[PDB]
Amino acid sequence: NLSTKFQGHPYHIVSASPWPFFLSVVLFFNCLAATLYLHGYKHSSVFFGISFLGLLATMYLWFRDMSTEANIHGAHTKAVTKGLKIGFMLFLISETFLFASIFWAFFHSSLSPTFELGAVWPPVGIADKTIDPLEVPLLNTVILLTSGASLTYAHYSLIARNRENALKGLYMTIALSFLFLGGQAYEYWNAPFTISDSVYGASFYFATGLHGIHIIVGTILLLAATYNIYTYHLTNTHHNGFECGIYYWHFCDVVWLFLYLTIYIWGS
Amino acid sequence: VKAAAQELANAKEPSDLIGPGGRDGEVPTDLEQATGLERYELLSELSGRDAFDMKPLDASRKGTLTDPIMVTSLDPYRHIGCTGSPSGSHNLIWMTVYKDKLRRCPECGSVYKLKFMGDPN
Amino acid sequence: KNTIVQQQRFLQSIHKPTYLQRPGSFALVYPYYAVMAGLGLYSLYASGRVIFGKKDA
Amino acid sequence: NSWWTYVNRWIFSTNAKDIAILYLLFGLVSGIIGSVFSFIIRMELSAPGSQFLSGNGQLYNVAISAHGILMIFFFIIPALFGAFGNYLVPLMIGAPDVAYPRVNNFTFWLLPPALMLLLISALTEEGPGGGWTVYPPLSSITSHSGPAIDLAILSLQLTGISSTLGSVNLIATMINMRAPGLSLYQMPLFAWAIMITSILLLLTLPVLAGGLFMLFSDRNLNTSFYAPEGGGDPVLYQHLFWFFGHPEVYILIMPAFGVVSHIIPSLAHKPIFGKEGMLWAMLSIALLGLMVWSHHLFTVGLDVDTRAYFSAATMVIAIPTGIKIFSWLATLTGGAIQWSRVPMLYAIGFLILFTIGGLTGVILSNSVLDIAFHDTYFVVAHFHYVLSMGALFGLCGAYYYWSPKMFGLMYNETLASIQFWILFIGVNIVFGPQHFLGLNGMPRRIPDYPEAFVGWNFVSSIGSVISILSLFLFMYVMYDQFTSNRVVKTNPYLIPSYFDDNVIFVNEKLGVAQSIEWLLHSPVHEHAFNTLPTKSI
Amino acid sequence: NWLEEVQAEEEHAKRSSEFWKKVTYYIGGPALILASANAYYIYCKHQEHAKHVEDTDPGYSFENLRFKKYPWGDGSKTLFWNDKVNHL
Amino acid sequence: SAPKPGSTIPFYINKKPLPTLLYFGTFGVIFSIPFIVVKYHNRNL
Amino acid sequence: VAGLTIGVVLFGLIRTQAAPSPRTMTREWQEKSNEYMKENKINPISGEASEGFKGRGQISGGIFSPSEK
Amino acid sequence: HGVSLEEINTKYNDFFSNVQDQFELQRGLNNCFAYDIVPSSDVIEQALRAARRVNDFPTAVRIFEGIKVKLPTKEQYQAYVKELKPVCNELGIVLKEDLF
Amino acid sequence: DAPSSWALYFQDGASPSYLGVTHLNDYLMFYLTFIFIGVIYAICKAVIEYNYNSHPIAAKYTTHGSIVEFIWTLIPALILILVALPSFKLLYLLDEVQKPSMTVKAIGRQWFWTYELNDFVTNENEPVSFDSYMVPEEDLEEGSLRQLEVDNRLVLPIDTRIRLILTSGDVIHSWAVPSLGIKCDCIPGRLNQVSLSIDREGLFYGQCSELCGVLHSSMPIVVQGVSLEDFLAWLEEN
Amino acid sequence: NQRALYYFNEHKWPIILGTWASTMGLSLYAASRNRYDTAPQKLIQARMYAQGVTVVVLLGSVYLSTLAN
Ligand code: HEA
Ligand code: HEA
Ligand SMILES: CCCCCCCCCCCCCCCC(=O)OC[C@H](COP(=O)(O)OCCN)OC(=O)CCCCCCCCCCCCCCC
Ligand SMILES: CCCCCCCCCCCCCCCC(=O)OC[C@H](COP(=O)(O)OCCN)OC(=O)CCCCCCCCCCCCCCC
Ligand SMILES: CCCCCCCCCCCCCCCC(=O)OC[C@H](COP(=O)(O)OCCN)OC(=O)CCCCCCCCCCCCCCC
Ligand SMILES: CCCCCCCCCCCCCCCC(=O)OC[C@H](COP(=O)(O)OCCN)OC(=O)CCCCCCCCCCCCCCC
Ligand code: CUA
Ligand SMILES: [Ca+2]
Ligand SMILES: [Mg+2]
Ligand SMILES: [Zn+2]
Repeated sequence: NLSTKFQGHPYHIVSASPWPFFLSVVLFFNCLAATLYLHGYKHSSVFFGISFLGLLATMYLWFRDMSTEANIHGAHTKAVTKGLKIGFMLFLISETFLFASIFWAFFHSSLSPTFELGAVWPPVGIADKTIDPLEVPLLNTVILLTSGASLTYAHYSLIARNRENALKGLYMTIALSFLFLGGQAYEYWNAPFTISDSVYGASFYFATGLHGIHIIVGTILLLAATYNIYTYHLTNTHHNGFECGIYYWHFCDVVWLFLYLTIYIWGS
Repeated sequence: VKAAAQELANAKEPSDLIGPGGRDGEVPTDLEQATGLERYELLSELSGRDAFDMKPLDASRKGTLTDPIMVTSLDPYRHIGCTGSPSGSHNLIWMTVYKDKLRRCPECGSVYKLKFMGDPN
Repeated sequence: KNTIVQQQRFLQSIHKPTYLQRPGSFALVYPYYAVMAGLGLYSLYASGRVIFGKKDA
Repeated sequence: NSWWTYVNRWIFSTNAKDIAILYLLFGLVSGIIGSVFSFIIRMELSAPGSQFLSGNGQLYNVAISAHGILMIFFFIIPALFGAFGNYLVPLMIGAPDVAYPRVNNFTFWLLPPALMLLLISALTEEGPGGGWTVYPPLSSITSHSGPAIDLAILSLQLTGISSTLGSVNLIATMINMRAPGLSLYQMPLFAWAIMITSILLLLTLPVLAGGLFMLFSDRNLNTSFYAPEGGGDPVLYQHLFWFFGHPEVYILIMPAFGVVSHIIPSLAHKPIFGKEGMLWAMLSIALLGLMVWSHHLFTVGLDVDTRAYFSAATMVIAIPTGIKIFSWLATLTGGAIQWSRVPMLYAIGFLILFTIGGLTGVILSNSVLDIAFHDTYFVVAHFHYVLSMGALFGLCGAYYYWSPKMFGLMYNETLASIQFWILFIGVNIVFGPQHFLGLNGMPRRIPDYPEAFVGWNFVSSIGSVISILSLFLFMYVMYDQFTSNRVVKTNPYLIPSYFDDNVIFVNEKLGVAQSIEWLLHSPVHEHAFNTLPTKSI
Repeated sequence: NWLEEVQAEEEHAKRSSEFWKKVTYYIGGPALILASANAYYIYCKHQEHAKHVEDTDPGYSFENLRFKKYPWGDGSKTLFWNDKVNHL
Repeated sequence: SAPKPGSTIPFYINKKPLPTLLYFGTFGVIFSIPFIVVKYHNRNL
Repeated sequence: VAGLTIGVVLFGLIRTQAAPSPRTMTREWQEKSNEYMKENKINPISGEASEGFKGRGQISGGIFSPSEK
Repeated sequence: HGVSLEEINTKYNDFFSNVQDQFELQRGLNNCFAYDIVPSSDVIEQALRAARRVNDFPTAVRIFEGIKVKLPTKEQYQAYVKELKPVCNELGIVLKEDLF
Repeated sequence: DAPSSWALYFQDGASPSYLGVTHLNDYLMFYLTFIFIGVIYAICKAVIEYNYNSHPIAAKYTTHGSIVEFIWTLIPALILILVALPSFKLLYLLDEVQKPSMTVKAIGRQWFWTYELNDFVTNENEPVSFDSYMVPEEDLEEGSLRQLEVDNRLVLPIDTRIRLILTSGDVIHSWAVPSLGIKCDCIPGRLNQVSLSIDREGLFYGQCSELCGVLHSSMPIVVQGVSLEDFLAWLEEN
Repeated sequence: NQRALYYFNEHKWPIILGTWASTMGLSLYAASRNRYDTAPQKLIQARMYAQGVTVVVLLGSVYLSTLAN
């Protein structure tokens, strides 16, 4: 009786895992180091670096062990992967409602400006120093749109059981994302105003930072996924991460188009 | 399918459930690159049977001593629930059925005899 | 080239926890634990210096 | 060598059962510190003038802020919202374990460092001084110079993100791991409530994360986000904070609703009246408790139309809650009542206190009426007489009702009843006089007060003292229960009906319960639900 | 059985992949190169600099707020500080 | 492994004579922490 | 009953160790203020300047307003 | 809604006309005493006959105890005992108050 | 006007809005006392008589609401409308502005209150301003009220309506007086416009409510009415 | 018409929101009719159509905005 040696539920069993407790400890370390570095206390340089390397090691090892368990033990049943997809969707909805905070912050700071602002949301003297709608950021937006198109092409070709086409599409997407990051860094260096300069600069910088870190997360996800593909650990139906990344990238692109609509059209 | 069914029938220990493996230079398929309990689940679902029991019981055939309603039980204790007559008869109360004993419904009077598709030890 | 099946069968033969199933994982954690302990020991003094108003000079 | 087994069973363990107990213990060790803080602050205002202290107003501000923050975010939320859910929700849904065990393990351990860093922050040269609701200008580097309030901001941030991370797995667990034949509509009321709180908390808290981070950045990056000269409007901060604060108390009190709706039937031996109507009214409450947020900004000076729009809708909250109370009243009558049981005692005492607190809440929901009570002791009386009477009573009832399932022991009924009576009397005579103190027109958060207020403060101080003896008795009864080796059967709350024979009931009636958790042995197995329970489809 | 459905699904996926290759090598490329050319024109048009302005209502009283010293360097420098576009 | 719980999950062994002092001392110190907290803010005064 | 009486007794015992009360808590000053705010028609409707006013007004009475030592 | 007042009376009399199991008898007898419906003379008499048939004594006295508990006043109980005395004397039924 | 000992009601005051607020409070209390006593009696009676020793049989077969849930929906909602309407017309009466006469300024930075009457700027070019300060406990006049007096007391004439201006230049404060029932937030940067009207000629008391640091409880506010001749003498005095 | 264009470019935000909603609805109606197209894929295709239409109308609007005589 084969079922006798087996359990009766398709849900995974995990034990040990010292990763969560030490991850909490290292996060506390990072928080303390950041708080100390805010006030400029001495010997606050190597502390932050050591804490960040510890955090990197701990969640990298957590991810490696989780992927291994999802690979060898084969606990990726239909119910488990469905629940993982619903959890990822719930997380991205939470991210949308997090970004809504900064969206309403900009809306409130813009619709009713203070009486020292000259009765115009664009600051007097700085209004002519704003970002024109037609410049390098528009090129970056078109690059991102073409990157999404290429990524969708690669995903469909991968559905068609194709290695070369999907891999080339992924390579083009990675290169386009890297050049987008370089262009964003260039625009950051050539920023007309600092974050501390009025509320316009602060809101712009806050809005751009979250998108930047989310795009960094997307790039690390893409490079990891191409690592698994090269390592020959991805199959036709054992591909939850691919669809998760695709959905996340489309979500982030939609958020980016909304930002491009508001900040660089209404504010200029 | 039929060959996969023969493979499912021909097994000795869980250590023998493996996948043949794919071919380099092309994306493989789950039929050759599966391992662990996912392989067991896919073979069980293609074979036509169920890996585990997930069959909700039926509210008809009101219980009788001669012919009790049969309940699948991988365990000697197989907790169930009774609605009685077709849905809406009475509130849902939970019951436990021990080894080969009869549990009668305290509102409808329905007995659920138990079996065991496995060696006790 | 597709060694995933061979290594799968090689590694399923052990009863170790999944965070120590792959050989060589133990050597990357013991110095890691020592470094974490040292970080805690240093952070104890750091917090004690923060609460007690003073700065070394 | 059991030491490795010790730490693998406790620290390197991800079982749901082994974690909720630590949730309860952490809640207890936070609550004791908070109760002592409350006792010291109430003893300060026993009589007018500086008393036991050198008139240290900043110390009093630190004390009140610490009491509020630690008892609202380290006592009730972690020890009620997820403590009695992660242990019990898998039992009622028909699943052996939560969806993501590793995140469940991780969420718990983010809290101890939060407590230590909050204590360190409070142990600074100044300490937090903005109260439970810290405000930007007061928090500005102009007032505080040091790492005092930044750590409090960080603690709030990390606790919020942990609670959000502690609620993502629960929703997946109770949306996908349902029992075969268990429709979402047919779900028990307690899990319904807990899922509503989970979704509301996850939807709202990110806003706090973003707002708190951007407000905190003012101290370091010198941003003009809220500076009066920099173009920032603190009314935006108030709107952001009260888009969270208003539904937080509801998501804290809904588990109390569920636990009361669970305690009433089993100890009343009667099914709950109108389950579908109650759950749909609670869903209406959940949806409704978001569009109303500006009742905390009534005297700030907003426009007439906005004030009318956000004050008219404050009243409609009462109707579903009144329907719920009426349904519970109807359920109580007719069926049998064992009033001597401690969970029954707490459930009965919950209703009157909650309804009088709701009446006090509907007193001050009008802009015409709030002007006479805004930021006075009357709002203190209202929110305390709702919080500590509903959430605390629900937590105590849940503990006294499910304790045998957690451990497998029996407490002392006499001592538990004495503790309940003492606590009830003390908390009734503590927040009673404060109603008159706030009705006279005297503000809150003042270590000193005009001389014509001493009597009611004196009346409150004795009850504040009595509450400490109540805490001592609860500690003693908990210790006694833990070391009394009093056995417990499978379903201690199942009794024979009026026509059950003493030999028929014992042999052909055992193993029946209204809920799943009473079917298993009181100390539950590590691996329960080997096969899925199948109901009538 | 499985052969017909897998063949149909793979055929549809291959047709969509070919269509998407045509999309990415037919219309996306021309748009990208046109946008790049326009961006280069805009970048080369304004190579006059003259980014040093003062005495024309300077400061405006909400520029470069300094309430807590900046951690980097002395305390008056930012991470992306520039000697041509950032002034005082 | 199929163990039967002994209905004892106390996180630490408990018995009458000795552990009572430890439990009461832990309770007392965690009760009296606020005291040292309030004393610290009025040390140099 | 025992818990209530223990709480009352303990509060009374730990009560006496407080700081000295303000000098304005004396019967003399309380009555002086009572006759003072009557002059400036401070609450004459049904309070400190009522027509009859047999009541106290601005005196707490009992231990709160002891005689001068 | 469902069954009305008298319909359940007739239905439970018909059910108690033929019961051979103690458990089913107790189940139906429990389910009858929850509708605020005091059983009629035929219903109680047939329940007593069923209890005699399934060979259980204490159920018979429990019937009168439960009826005394459920009835609102002493007069209705006295009328019931007056009209049902012969049956109890025929089947050798001893009341609680006279039992001890 | 001033707090008393063992008080139960609010106080005796004098302000057109204060009387209406008290009337609305009386009506609302009359509404809620009904429901409170009803629910208390229902809870007490449904349990005191239905204990297990007296009711061993439970009518477990009634879990449907035929006509009761509808009345539950309607009747308390009817009470809700009945209480909402008077408050609504009171608010819609208060939101209007009467005919302006004069203004006062109540800017206060930290632990002290500054008042300005700049309406009467004329050839003298001497706008009147001062600062109300917490009187120390030692220097209290024999028979004074502790924690409720100021040295430079504010002066407003009676029966004259003033469009008070509320402003601050520091952490947010509040301007409260229970007798007049008028309050608003001393929010920095923005000015809050409030009105006032005194019927009697008496001393009124009040203080701030929103915490503003360590000494949030050290800025009492005292405004007293004066007659026209006394007001004129006070104005010409400075 | 020399007047329709003035209102067409006067309120760019409301008309652009309306046309975005129209494109979203039309794409959802057209795409959600096939078999080998799951809901996420059809939603992604609809959103890609919306992005393309948004880009083209943005270029058109910034082209016509120069007429500010
Ligand atoms: C603990 C949970 C909790 C609950 C349940 C409530 C319930 C309510 N609260 Fe309260 N509230 C708080 C917690 C809670 N509150 C807190 C913490 C604060 C202070 C915030 C801070 O400063 O940090 C606060 C403050 C607060 C204010 C701010 C006042 C001020 O500071 O200026 C207001 C104003 O509208 C308000 C309103 C309400 C209302 C309308 C309800 C309603 O839900 C009540 C409805 C219930 C009933 C009314 C009883 C049952 C109904 C019936 C019997 C029907 C029949 C009734 C009638 C027709 C009369 N609350
Ligand atoms: C979680 C909600 C909560 C709870 C439970 C409490 C509990 C109490 N609070 Fe607090 N309080 C707040 C929320 C709460 N408070 C908030 C938000 C503020 C405002 C902060 C601000 O202004 O910044 C505040 C402020 C506040 C003040 C303001 C000071 C001032 O304005 O002058 C006062 C003073 O009276 C006070 C008193 C009390 C008292 C006496 C108790 C209790 O003592 C009443 C009785 C309760 C008990 C004595 C505890 C019983 C516990 C158990 C028996 C243990 C159970 C343990 C488990 C099994 C795990 N509270
Ligand atoms: C400052 C703000 C920071 C916010 C950070 C947000 C991070 C949360 C984002 C949630 C994404 C979770 C992944 C998908 C969930 C899932 O689906 O997990 C289930 C899938 C299973 O799929 P499979 O069976 O097909 O493959 C089984 C493989 N053995 O796991 C995966 O294989 C993930 C696939 C790619 C992941 C590889 C590693 C990528 C790391 C990215 C992050 C790196 C660190 C970044 C900085 C912390
Ligand atoms: C509050 C807003 C902040 C952003 C929200 C993100 C919070 C941090 C990211 C946590 C992951 C979110 C869920 C992903 C989906 C999922 O579930 O991933 C799956 C796993 C758990 O599931 P499993 O493996 O058991 O599933 C079973 C597979 N079949 O996740 C993880 O192991 C999380 C990895 C550990 C990271 C925790 C440390 C968090 C650092 C926070 C600081 C960085 C942000 C700072 C912001 C200022
Ligand atoms: C603010 C206060 C204002 C109050 C105004 C409300 C006035 C109307 C309320 C009365 C309606 C219910 C009466 C029952 C009528 C009836 O006969 O209903 C019919 C049923 C009879 O049983 P059956 O269905 O099995 O019949 C089957 C027919 N074949 O009764 C019941 O089941 C009653 C069971 C639930 C009712 C319990 C009531 C508990 C308290 C209710 C609220 C108390 C208010 C306290 C404050 C005053
Ligand atoms: C651990 C998570 C930390 C990052 C969180 C990211 C969240 C995104 C939303 C927040 C907005 C960020 C924008 C600032 C980026 C920036 O670089 O600010 C701009 C300035 C310099 O720019 P400039 O004046 O030269 O520009 C004008 C060009 N001419 O550089 C900085 O001040 C460096 C510090 C910024 C913080 C980023 C690194 C964080 C390290 C410390 C971690 C702090 C933890 C806090 C407690 C958990
Ligand atoms: Cu002034 Cu608070
Ligand atoms: Ca005091
Ligand atoms: Mg206020
Ligand atoms: Zn049944």
